[PDB]
Amino acid sequence: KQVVLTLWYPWAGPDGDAVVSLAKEYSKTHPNVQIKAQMVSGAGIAATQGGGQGKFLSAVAAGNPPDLVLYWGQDALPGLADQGAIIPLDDYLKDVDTSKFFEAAYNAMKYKGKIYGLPEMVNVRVLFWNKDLFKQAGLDPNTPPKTIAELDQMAAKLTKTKNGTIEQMGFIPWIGQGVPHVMAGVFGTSLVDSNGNPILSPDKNPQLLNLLKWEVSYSDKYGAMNINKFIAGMSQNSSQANDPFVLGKVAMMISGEWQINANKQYNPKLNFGVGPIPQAPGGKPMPSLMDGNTWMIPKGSKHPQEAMDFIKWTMDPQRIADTADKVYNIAPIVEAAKIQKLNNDPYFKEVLNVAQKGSIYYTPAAKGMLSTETAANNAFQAAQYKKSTPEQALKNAQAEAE
Ligand SMILES: OC[C@H]1O[C@@H](O[C@H]2[C@H](O)[C@H](O)[C@H](O)O[C@@H]2CO)[C@@H](O)[C@@H](O)[C@@H]1O
Repeated sequence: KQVVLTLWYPWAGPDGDAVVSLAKEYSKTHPNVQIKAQMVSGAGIAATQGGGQGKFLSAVAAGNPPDLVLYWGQDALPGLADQGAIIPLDDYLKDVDTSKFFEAAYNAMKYKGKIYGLPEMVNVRVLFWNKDLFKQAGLDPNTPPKTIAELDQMAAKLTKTKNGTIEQMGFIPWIGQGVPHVMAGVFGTSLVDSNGNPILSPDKNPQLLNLLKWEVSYSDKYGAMNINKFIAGMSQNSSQANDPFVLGKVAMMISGEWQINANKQYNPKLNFGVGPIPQAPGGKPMPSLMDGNTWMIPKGSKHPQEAMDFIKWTMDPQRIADTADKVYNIAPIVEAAKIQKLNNDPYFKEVLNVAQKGSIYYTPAAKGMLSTETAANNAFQAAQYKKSTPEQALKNAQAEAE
């Protein structure tokens, strides 16, 4: 076709299918535009444990990057913008009524006086629990823990061992969305300061150490190697048919609202609750990170106007409401969110209450966020694996982040 537009999206499965379907329908109905949709994990943008690198930044350097990317968060935009790896959208957007977007979602697109993306979906973090497993412990299946202390107590009651072998875990702090850049906010702290500089060491961020020591209390109590053997093969930090909650192997898990989708599709018999994350010592009641997916146009995009035209088409209120319902996300346009069919879904109503009544926090906007995340991620893993003390792991992380 006249315009061949390459799109990168960041996950396979149902979410991937939804994006592929959007691209396919647009292409079918537009004789002069074809969209080649390609799944590259984390859009090649997400922080990885590898040697820095990154498939997106590599593609930008190589000179033929995708014309459009869909990334799964709001944490990467400042760094990509500062590097000049994505183009400003201000002229494309000047005559677009951006008041239609949720304020917080659109505000995250702003960096150094320019606009560098558009919100594709809005996400929040919640607690999932297995009601059948609660009943087996003599816990009220309709009442989740309100504090981390309560969570820890319930978790012990919900852990099963047979002849020394773990058969069921009550809770594993670091799986699902229990990642450092989420849990920091739950504990009322951050990975960076007001200037965007890393605050990872115990002497720079005592509360971060508190969080890590709490996580490691699980490693010490249940056994680090035991936990790792128990969850071997399972999807540790993404919603899948084989994530530990869907498999019924962990009784409670912190995840995104989207997790409802995986639960329903892959384990229809799974009897689960959805509710607020329990309050941490030093954190606010019912904490939740509000973020979302982000469209960006890479530096090197051959077809920025056509990319923008496709985005606009995906943003049709009914269309995006339908997309949001399909993937169990919150539509990023206020009008669309209000008409979503999931407004009448029992699980999603709990999600909307979190969005409306929870103590909402946001990822800080920092150009070095992703490298700071990598340093924090490595430290948390090292401590969980007992390769370092939590204290030394975080000291090491500070040096790496700097
Ligand atoms: O799993 C589909 C949802 O993915 C979300 O992004 C996740 C990503 O899958 C992974 O788990 C990573 O560790 O965290 C991301 C959130 O920060 C969102 O893209 C959501 O919209 C999808 O429905």
